[PDB]
Amino acid sequence: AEQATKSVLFVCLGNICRSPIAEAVFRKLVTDQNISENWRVDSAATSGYEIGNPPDYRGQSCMKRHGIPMSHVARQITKEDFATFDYILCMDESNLRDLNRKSNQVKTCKAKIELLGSYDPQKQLIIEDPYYGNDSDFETVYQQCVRCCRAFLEKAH
Repeated sequence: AEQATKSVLFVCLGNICRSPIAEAVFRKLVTDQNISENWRVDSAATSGYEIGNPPDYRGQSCMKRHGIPMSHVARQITKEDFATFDYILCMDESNLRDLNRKSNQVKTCKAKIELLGSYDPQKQLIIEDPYYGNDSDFETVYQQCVRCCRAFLEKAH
């Protein structure tokens, strides 16, 4: 069989709490759907705050609670990312302003920059930073991501 390979980059401020979860949730969805070979999935940060670090351990526990595998080393977004990805899905409006600012200094911007939450059937538009919160906040990020990723897949390019 054969088909066009699409690519999605999930983005947040530090790439330690939110985006690694979104990436891991999406990655599993496509693997369960038998279409993983058609997708290139990654996640990155708008800042250099946490470069080289594993996901927030609280997010890791949350994921294990749901049996979702998660491995990632934080990295910041690059000028190249705007040319190579079809979709750049971010968590909040601060991420969006930043991405748009960066995208405007790039020669080739192939990516469609959007809020991941714009795909939520329930309209929880923003996926808020759970860093200063606790476990329930991470479970909310997870639930939001499962809802948005499922819906995004139904309409994807």
